[PDB]
Amino acid sequence: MQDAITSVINSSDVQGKYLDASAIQKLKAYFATGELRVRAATTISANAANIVKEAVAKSLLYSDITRPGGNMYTTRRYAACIRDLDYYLRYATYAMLAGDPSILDERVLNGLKETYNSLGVPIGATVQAIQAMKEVTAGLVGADAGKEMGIYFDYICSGLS
Amino acid sequence: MQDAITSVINSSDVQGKYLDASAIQKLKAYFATGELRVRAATTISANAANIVKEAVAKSLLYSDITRPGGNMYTTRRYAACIRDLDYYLRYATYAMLAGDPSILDERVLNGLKETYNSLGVPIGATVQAIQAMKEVTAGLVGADAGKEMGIYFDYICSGLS
Amino acid sequence: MQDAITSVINSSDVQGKYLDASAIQKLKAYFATGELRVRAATTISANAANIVKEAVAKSLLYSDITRPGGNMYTTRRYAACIRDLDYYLRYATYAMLAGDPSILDERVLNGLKETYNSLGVPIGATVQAIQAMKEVTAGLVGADAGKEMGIYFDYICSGLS
Amino acid sequence: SIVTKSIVNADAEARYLSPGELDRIKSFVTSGERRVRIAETMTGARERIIKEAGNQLFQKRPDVVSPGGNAYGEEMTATCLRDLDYYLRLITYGIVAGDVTPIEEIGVVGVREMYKSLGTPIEAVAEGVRAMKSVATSLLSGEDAAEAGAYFDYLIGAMS
Amino acid sequence: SIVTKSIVNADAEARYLSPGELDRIKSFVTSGERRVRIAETMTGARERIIKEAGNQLFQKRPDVVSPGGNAYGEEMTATCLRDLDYYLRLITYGIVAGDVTPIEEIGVVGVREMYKSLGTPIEAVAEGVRAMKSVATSLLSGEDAAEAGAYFDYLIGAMS
Amino acid sequence: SIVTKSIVNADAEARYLSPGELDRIKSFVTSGERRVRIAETMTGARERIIKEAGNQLFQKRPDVVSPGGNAYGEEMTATCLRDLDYYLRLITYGIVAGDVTPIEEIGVVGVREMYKSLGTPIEAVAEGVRAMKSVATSLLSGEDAAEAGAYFDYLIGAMS
Amino acid sequence: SIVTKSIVNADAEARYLSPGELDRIKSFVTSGERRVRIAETMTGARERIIKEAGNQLFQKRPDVVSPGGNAYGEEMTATCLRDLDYYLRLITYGIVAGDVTPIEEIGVVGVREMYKSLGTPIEAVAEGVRAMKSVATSLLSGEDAAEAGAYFDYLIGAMS
Amino acid sequence: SIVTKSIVNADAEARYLSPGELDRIKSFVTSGERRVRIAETMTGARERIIKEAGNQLFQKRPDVVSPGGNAYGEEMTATCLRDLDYYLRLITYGIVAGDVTPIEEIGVVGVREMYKSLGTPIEAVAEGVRAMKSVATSLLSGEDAAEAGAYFDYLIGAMS
Amino acid sequence: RYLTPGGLSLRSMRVGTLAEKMTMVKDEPTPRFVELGTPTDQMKGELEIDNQIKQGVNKRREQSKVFKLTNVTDKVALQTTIGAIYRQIFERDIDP
Ligand SMILES: *[C@H](C)[C@H]1/C(=C/c2[nH]c(/C=C3N=C(/C=C4\NC(=O)C(CC)=C4C)C(C)=C\3CCC(=O)O)c(CCC(=O)O)c2C)NC(=O)[C@@H]1C
Ligand SMILES: *[C@H](C)[C@H]1/C(=C/c2[nH]c(/C=C3N=C(/C=C4\NC(=O)C(CC)=C4C)C(C)=C\3CCC(=O)O)c(CCC(=O)O)c2C)NC(=O)[C@@H]1C
Ligand SMILES: CCC1=C(C)/C(=C/C2=NC(=C\c3[nH]c(/C=C4\NC(=O)[C@H](C)[C@H]4CC)c(C)c3CCC(=O)O)/C(CCC(=O)O)=C2C)NC1=O
Ligand SMILES: CCC1=C(C)/C(=C/C2=NC(=C\c3[nH]c(/C=C4\NC(=O)[C@H](C)[C@H]4CC)c(C)c3CCC(=O)O)/C(CCC(=O)O)=C2C)NC1=O
Ligand SMILES: CCC1=C(C)/C(=C/C2=NC(=C\c3[nH]c(/C=C4\NC(=O)[C@H](C)[C@H]4CC)c(C)c3CCC(=O)O)/C(CCC(=O)O)=C2C)NC1=O
Ligand SMILES: CCC1=C(C)/C(=C/C2=NC(=C\c3[nH]c(/C=C4\NC(=O)[C@H](C)[C@H]4CC)c(C)c3CCC(=O)O)/C(CCC(=O)O)=C2C)NC1=O
Ligand SMILES: CCC1=C(C)/C(=C/C2=NC(=C\c3[nH]c(/C=C4\NC(=O)[C@H](C)[C@H]4CC)c(C)c3CCC(=O)O)/C(CCC(=O)O)=C2C)NC1=O
Ligand SMILES: CCC1=C(C)/C(=C/C2=NC(=C\c3[nH]c(/C=C4\NC(=O)[C@H](C)[C@H]4CC)c(C)c3CCC(=O)O)/C(CCC(=O)O)=C2C)NC1=O
Repeated sequence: MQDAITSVINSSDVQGKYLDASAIQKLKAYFATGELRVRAATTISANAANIVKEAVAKSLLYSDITRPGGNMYTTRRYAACIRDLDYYLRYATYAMLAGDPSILDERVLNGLKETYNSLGVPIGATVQAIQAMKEVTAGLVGADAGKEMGIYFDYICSGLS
Repeated sequence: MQDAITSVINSSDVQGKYLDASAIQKLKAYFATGELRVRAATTISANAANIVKEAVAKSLLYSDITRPGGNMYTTRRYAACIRDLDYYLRYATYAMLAGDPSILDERVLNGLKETYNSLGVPIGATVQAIQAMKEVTAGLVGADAGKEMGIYFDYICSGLS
Repeated sequence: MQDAITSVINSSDVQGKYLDASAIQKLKAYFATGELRVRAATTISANAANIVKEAVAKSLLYSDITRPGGNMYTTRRYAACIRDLDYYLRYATYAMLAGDPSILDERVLNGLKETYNSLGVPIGATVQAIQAMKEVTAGLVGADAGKEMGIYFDYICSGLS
Repeated sequence: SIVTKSIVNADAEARYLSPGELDRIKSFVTSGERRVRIAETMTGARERIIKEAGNQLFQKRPDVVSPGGNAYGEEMTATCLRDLDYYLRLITYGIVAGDVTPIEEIGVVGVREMYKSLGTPIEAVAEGVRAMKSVATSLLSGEDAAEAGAYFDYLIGAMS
Repeated sequence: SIVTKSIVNADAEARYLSPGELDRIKSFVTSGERRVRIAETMTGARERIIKEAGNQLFQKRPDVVSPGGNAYGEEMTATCLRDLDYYLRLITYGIVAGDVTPIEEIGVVGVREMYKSLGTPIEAVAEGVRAMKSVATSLLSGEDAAEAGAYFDYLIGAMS
Repeated sequence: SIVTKSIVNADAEARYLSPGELDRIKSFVTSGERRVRIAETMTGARERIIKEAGNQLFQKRPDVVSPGGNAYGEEMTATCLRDLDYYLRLITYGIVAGDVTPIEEIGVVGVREMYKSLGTPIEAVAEGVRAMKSVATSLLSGEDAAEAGAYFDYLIGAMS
Repeated sequence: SIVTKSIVNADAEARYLSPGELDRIKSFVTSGERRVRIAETMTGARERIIKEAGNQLFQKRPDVVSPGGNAYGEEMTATCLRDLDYYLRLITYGIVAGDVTPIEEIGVVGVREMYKSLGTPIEAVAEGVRAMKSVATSLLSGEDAAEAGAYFDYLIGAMS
Repeated sequence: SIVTKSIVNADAEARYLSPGELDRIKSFVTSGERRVRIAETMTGARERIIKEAGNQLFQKRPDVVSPGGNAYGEEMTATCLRDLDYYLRLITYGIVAGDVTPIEEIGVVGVREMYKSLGTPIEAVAEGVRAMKSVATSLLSGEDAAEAGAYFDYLIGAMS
Repeated sequence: RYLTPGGLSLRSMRVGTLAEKMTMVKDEPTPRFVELGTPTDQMKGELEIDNQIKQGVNKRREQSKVFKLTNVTDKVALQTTIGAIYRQIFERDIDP
């Protein structure tokens, strides 16, 4: 629903005004980052299955959670946890290409705290995995897009915890 | 509750870094305008009962809202409405002298929207009185302070609506 | 031999590290002035018989170094002296274009102070010639690029003296 | 914004954005400042647009100002130009967005009921947007006015 | 800061702040340029304080870095210089804010329960900031070292 | 670099620079703002590359790490992964020069005579680099594939 | 095709075409000549890419033509390189259709059962198209390695 | 041409052409039409750029018109226009090739041994062609007078 | 093709041309107390405030003064405590 171009539109809409001078340069600030967000989103989409498989090995394996009793023990749950982590990556590349972090509250963090509390998912192990994921995808996109990617993980990461 | 000094010290604290020159030129920017801030507090505190009274005289009374059927008809609701407008004037000076709108976000804009729905007071007539107030201070505190003073008045209008 | 990119590689090669964020701004300061130096060389070469003309006109002509009791006097020694002044200008074009004075220290400053005592030509007139060449050049090219050309002029004058 | 509906089309099939859509993003962005000066002519001449569009509104359908209708009288005709002001603000958003979804989220998805519950016939409204079509495209060079004309005509097709 | 500490002092009594308190703000900001000059030379000499005040600490008290002590090993000596480096960051924070309150709200609420649990002696960590005081005042001039030294003395005063 | 051999080609004729190669210097320095962006991506994922280029090498030629081979041992691979780690340092030097002479002066010239002496096979270290080429071009997009793979090509064709 | 991706989405919501979708078709038409000529040099190099692809397959994965594999004997490998020709048969209109979906009809929706039903390993033919990946884009221009290599990512990721 | 300078730059080291060098050729093709627009502005405005700038040379150097010098009023100053017209013809040969060598091989290689045998000051030709290209840069634009500016200044530095 | 070894000292032992001959800079790294102090996250934007005011003691319980009554024969110190009783028991102003 809420984009970045729509954000300066909808703030201008409820005033009933038009595109003012401050509303244009903020809108042109999104275009100046336009080559960065497109080129980084091609890089993550080409390396989706490798940025996931490093992030689970960096934080989650060889612990209590991959042993019996842990929440990623069985082959249902460890195959679920890759998919349940891969939605955090794919929607974060939506929020970079949108340029606004409000796509996460519409479609990721809505009932997510109510699920994992009812499921017995360790939220603090999830937020450790996304925090390990945020470092390794900063090395694949460079330091310019690494700040813009690094914001939108920690909008997910504070919605969990 | 922050400051221009505190929200740069603590913002550099939680990064773990020392005082950058970009943080230092923000710190000296507040230090240049300090005689503007301390003189603006004294003028607003002088005629604070007077600076409310023109702002009600343009926007609210001799209308339907003083007439019965309006919200602030009775004398309890009229004397509360001056007091509920006094907080918007007084905490804006605390928002001015700190150089940060975090006074408003912690102890003015916490639950202000739900209280106004629960009481039947119109939000739109209140914020229209604030725009009556944000011009009458600018013709009274001076030119340079009133451009700075109205910005924290607009932080109320960005939150109330 | 080496230039501003090869040296900052060779400064970061012998440490064994990669190109850090402490050496990329050595390249980024070079690449920002990359378009400035190439316009500086293309006005040197178009005026290269006039920079050497106006340099000797303030120091050596009508003096008594070109008297018959003088070093310059025979026209074999004149046309060498313009050419020995040609090779100070043309390599000063190179080091400004390279951004590093290493080409000066290999070929111009090879044994030049020890040739001149072995020949008998004066050194104290030569520093007066190149410092007369410096004030002609910075007026012709521009006060930006005349500053960086003035370093590589005086680097020869540091080596002669 | 085109970056809104190119996400929700990729979110509908649980997919990443295809590189056949990534060049639609990038060529929108680098040509995005072209869309700014198109929209600056709209807000720069909004009083010009609203004056010489409503006159021919009462020439192709001259009976809306007649009595027995909605827009008879000075206050009641002023709600038409109040509603004419509310249209071209969205098409100013529609030029800049690249997609028509600010016009979808604000000003079309209830017009089919909210006007016959107010008393304004859509066939008179659909003339009033196309009366603006003859003057808003005329206030811009026809290369840039061709794609500028390619947004509010969707609203007339969503009225008719 | 003194601006934060005087707003909330005036917020509980719920009136505009007095000119006796406003003049203390005016003396704070007019001396604001000098206190950044105290801090910005300490941050530029950040590495050449902690390496020497650490080496003055272990020479003065050797049982800490000795084996069997807490800070034995190249890792444990390194993390027991960050425990000194963290206080030099807060002292430069307290110099900018003018008061000791960004140290009191950060550094020294529960040190006697922190280092009792971690095993380091609290008497020895108060010796290191005394070595930090004797290093940093030597790197500052004659007049300005007295106002910087009071915030060094409060840190030793909180641990002892 | 381009600039350090456009000097030498112009110095040995004792001429000034022709304006044809002054285009070549001027197009090089405005390409400097994007070539270092390739090198920051390459050094950011060196441990993702070197671990993967080892496992793509040792599956292909398993005789060198099986005993009886030269890289047999726990630490002898750790030098031989380091001996392949050096070519990732030089290719990032060759990326930011736009050239191949920092590959040449550092990692080409006597590379036949080292591995003849140490005993490792000269093609077996070359097959790691094309295994390193397949992962490092998979790190980047399409327009950085040929600009990085050209310097990868020159190190393969020199050693083999 | 890209027109199919729009006019079944607008068919579902019983609507016309949004002009944000219509400029995706307009940018497709202008980029048709850049897209068709990639397939023209793919059709010229039809009998080129397949030859080393088996040589990239069988030198890394030799188990199929070893005794104990499905592609054993010269009759079976002549059909196996013919089956890799079928995937290149599929690819050269993927850079005509603009996106995946004719590959999605004819290539990937039965491949996980049929190659399993024909006794072949599914990873080996998934290896055979990603070994084809390096020797196809390098055989064409440097900018269009992202274009022609885009539909190779669908063929890799569906089988593997 | 810039194609022709590129091959002999690669043939001296016996090499195929670098893909960074083909970027200079591919940029030359897409900017090939712009240089033809540069050249027609010179040939169209030839009769105002020659009689003016030669008169600027005669105002800067009035030695030329006076008897005893090289020129004289009836045709010798007229034939110093056509000996100046040849170089403007050679610049237009040079800018459509993107290369220096159409200025070189027709009008540089033996000019000193020519004009000593002809009895003109070669430096006055260089000051005359400096007066020619001072007004040529102000003719067309400020953008196109820079990369055509790089071929103007070479002939100044060829006479002396 | 060749050059005398005394002549190579004339060519390459200068100040500018020495970094390509032997080691010259030898960069000491970041000391280990500095790299233990970074939060392994060198950049952060909006989530600065997420770690700032949003730590769990809502810095309203350490930022608020209390009122004593040691000064019963003082008069202006009495008056701001009586208002503090009014603004904590009824916790609005009792003026309207
Ligand atoms: C006056 C311009 C408008 C108006 C106002 C009106 N407001 C109130 C009541 C309240 N306002 C507040 C708000 C705050 N109290 C605080 O301490 C702070 C922070 C400093 C804020 C922002 C509260 C808490 C109340 C009332 C709750 C209570 O009384 O317990 C009223 C009284 C409503 C009533 O029914 O008593 C009125 C009338 N009304 C108008 O018509 C004007 C538009
Ligand atoms: C070769 C790289 C791999 C391999 C190939 C192999 N295939 C067959 C026989 C068939 N393969 C297919 C598969 C397709 N046919 C198609 O037209 C398409 C595109 C639409 C596909 C994916 C089919 C239908 C056959 C049957 C014969 C036919 O082509 O119609 C064999 C022969 C097996 C046999 O029992 O005869 C072989 C060896 N096998 C491998 O090991 C490689 C991984
Ligand atoms: C860049 C590499 C390079 C260097 C270093 C170089 C140096 C150089 N300068 C020289 C001579 C000379 N140098 C001068 C000096 C001057 N002219 C004057 O009249 C002034 C007094 C003074 C400078 C202001 C003179 C007069 C000679 C000729 C000496 C002679 O012929 O006796 C000579 C002796 C050559 C000869 O005389 O046959 C050499 C080698 N040539 C080169 O290519
Ligand atoms: C952007 C989203 C949006 C829409 C859709 C909208 C419609 C809208 N049109 C209205 C009135 C009106 N609308 C018209 C319509 C017209 N005038 C004519 O003559 C023509 C036939 C026709 C349009 C070309 C008229 C005459 C009124 C006044 C009706 C009345 O007062 O009863 C009103 C009530 C008065 C008001 O504007 O406050 C609304 C809410 N307002 C909005 O903010
Ligand atoms: C900014 C506020 C702040 C403080 C005060 C702080 C203290 C602090 N010191 C620690 C460790 C430590 N601190 C020391 C320090 C010392 N050992 C000695 O004996 C000397 C007396 C002394 C230094 C002069 C040592 C050795 C450890 C490691 C404890 C251990 O490994 O047993 C730890 C646990 C590991 C770590 O995070 O570093 C904390 C949290 N951290 C903070 O963020
Ligand atoms: C940047 C220029 C540069 C090069 C070329 C270089 C090569 C290099 N490789 C070495 C060793 C080695 N290199 C290998 C490498 C391999 N073994 C294999 O089977 C594989 C084919 C291959 C790598 C994938 C092995 C096993 C040794 C140890 C040799 C021994 O100890 O006998 C050593 C000796 C160890 C040392 O001095 O640190 C050097 C100097 N060093 C450099 O600084
Ligand atoms: C494109 C390569 C090219 C060049 C450059 C060229 C030059 C050229 N310049 C010439 C003459 C001349 N050029 C001049 C020029 C000058 N005298 C002055 O006072 C001025 C300083 C100066 C020029 C501004 C004069 C006076 C003559 C005639 C000389 C004579 O007739 O004795 C002539 C002899 C007559 C003719 O055929 O025009 C040639 C061939 N020919 C070529 O093929
Ligand atoms: C007896 C039942 C009971 C419990 C358990 C309890 C806990 C409790 N922990 C608190 C704060 C806290 N609790 C923690 C503890 C932690 N944070 C971490 O990161 C670690 C995972 C963890 C400890 C190892 C911290 C750090 C605060 C400080 C809040 C602040 O930042 O201001 C607070 C608020 C202030 C305080 O009283 O300290 C309560 C009330 N209260 C109770 O009535």
